[PDB]
Amino acid sequence: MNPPPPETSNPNKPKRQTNQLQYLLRVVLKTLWKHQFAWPFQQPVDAVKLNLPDYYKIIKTPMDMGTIKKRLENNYYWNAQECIQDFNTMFTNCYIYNKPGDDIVLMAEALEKLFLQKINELPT
Ligand SMILES: O=C1CCCN1Cc1cc(Cl)c2cccnc2c1O
Repeated sequence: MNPPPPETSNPNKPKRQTNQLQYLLRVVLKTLWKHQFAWPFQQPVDAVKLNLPDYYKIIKTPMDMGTIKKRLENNYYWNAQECIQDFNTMFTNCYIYNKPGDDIVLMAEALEKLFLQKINELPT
């Protein structure tokens, strides 16, 4: 089985919209989305389809840009740092499950550098 995907809404959790969260969606996520290396990260890891049956035996806090996009569109986050933490979880998961120099890791590392450049300055 794949596990249930991470939540993209939670009525118990307070919502917020900030200039910085708007920028993470309009500029950061939407630019990374178009990168040629973004496709493995645009949805939860489908362990069944991809025949990685040990993925969720290893990765206990999964995250992906499809989930982040939905969360941003939902105003699920309280602040930009919560969203940035999801991006970092997504990258770290890929480095945990895979090995240095792997093709998928080279893709994550290219996205991560672009992500870091984009968040170097956020709006006020
Ligand atoms: O780790 C991550 C980060 C986002 C996707 N993903 C899982 C994944 C997907 C694919 Cl197509 C792989 C292909 C070859 C080797 N490894 C793979 C892999 O580990």
